Amino acid sequence: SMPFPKDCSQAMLNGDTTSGLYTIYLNGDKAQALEVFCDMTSDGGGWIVFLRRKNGRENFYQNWKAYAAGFGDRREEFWLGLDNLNKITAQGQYELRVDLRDHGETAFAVYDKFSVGDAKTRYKLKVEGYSGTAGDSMAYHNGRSFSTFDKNCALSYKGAFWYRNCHRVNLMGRYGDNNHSQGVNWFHWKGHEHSIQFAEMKLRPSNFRNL
Repeated sequence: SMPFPKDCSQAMLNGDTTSGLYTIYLNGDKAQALEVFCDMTSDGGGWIVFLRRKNGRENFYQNWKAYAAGFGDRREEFWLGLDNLNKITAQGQYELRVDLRDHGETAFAVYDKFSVGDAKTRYKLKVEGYSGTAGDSMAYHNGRSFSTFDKNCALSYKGAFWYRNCHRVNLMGRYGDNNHSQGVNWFHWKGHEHSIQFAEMKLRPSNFRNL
């Protein structure tokens, strides 16, 4: 086992194959512990989950400081925090996976390269290298800074995202809201008038697949 694993791939390689809560250590530094939910089962496991939608119990219409820091219950609905995502994606080359489920149907999207910039970039999104079945709805958002109501698409739709004008992905939107563009949307799978019941975003090293 590795003593201060820096992501869920190094915690899974430590022999922990059950999904749940794990401690990771940013930059492998024992003074930078972060509790994360690891998905150890999807496509070989080793994923840090950073967004979960599943029941509408948590409020995702939150401000900049909340999106920077993280909020929620990591075993249920939560957002890991943009500062954490920047620090994790700075450790090496990471891939993004999105898992979606709605009324028994499932879809996914993977991006071979995924990073989140620092606060001076307003947590700029980078995604490249799509594969999947949900449709490449993140391409529209590539390169964009993050936006909240207090830093307007986030106000108009009462969510938060790397908005453009405004979105094809809205996974921090209003739970269960099928009004156009208001809900948990992945446009190229279910459009703008269907809020998705279950969604997770997660990341792991891109070289995991053959490490």
